Amino acid sequence: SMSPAYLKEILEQLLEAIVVATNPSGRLISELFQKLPSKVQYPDYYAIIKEPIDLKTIAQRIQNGSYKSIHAMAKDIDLLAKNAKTYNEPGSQVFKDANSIKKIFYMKKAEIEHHE
Ligand SMILES: Cc1cccc([C@@H]2NC(=O)c3c(Cl)cccc3N2)c1
Ligand SMILES: [Zn+2]
Ligand SMILES: [Zn+2]
Repeated sequence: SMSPAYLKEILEQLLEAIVVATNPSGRLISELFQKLPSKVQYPDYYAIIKEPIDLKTIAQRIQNGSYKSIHAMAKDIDLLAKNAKTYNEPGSQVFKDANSIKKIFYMKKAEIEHHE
């Protein structure tokens, strides 16, 4: 039974792993996922994506204590990737970066949860 304070530290470590991850070229794969697109300049996004989310919102939820489990933030990471893979075309760099973010999150989650 983790305390809220313990859980927060785990969630912060998971988010940290996402936001420091770089491609082989050195670019932060999280760059384009920090902030949702403008409703004014990208109105189609909000017609297509039913539950928009970004990394700033996930970070806010960590700070708010909105997540009561690692699973809950995992599901928000899944949603982040699913939205990018719905809106942006397959083979787009945003599409691949979305899968990479998921890949990094679950690898770090396993490292944390299984280390002994
Ligand atoms: C118009 C356009 C062009 C290039 C990239 C995006 C990108 N697509 C996302 O789905 C996304 C997610 Cl999930 C979270 C935060 C910002 C995002 N914008 C949007
Ligand atoms: Zn396990
Ligand atoms: Zn250990």
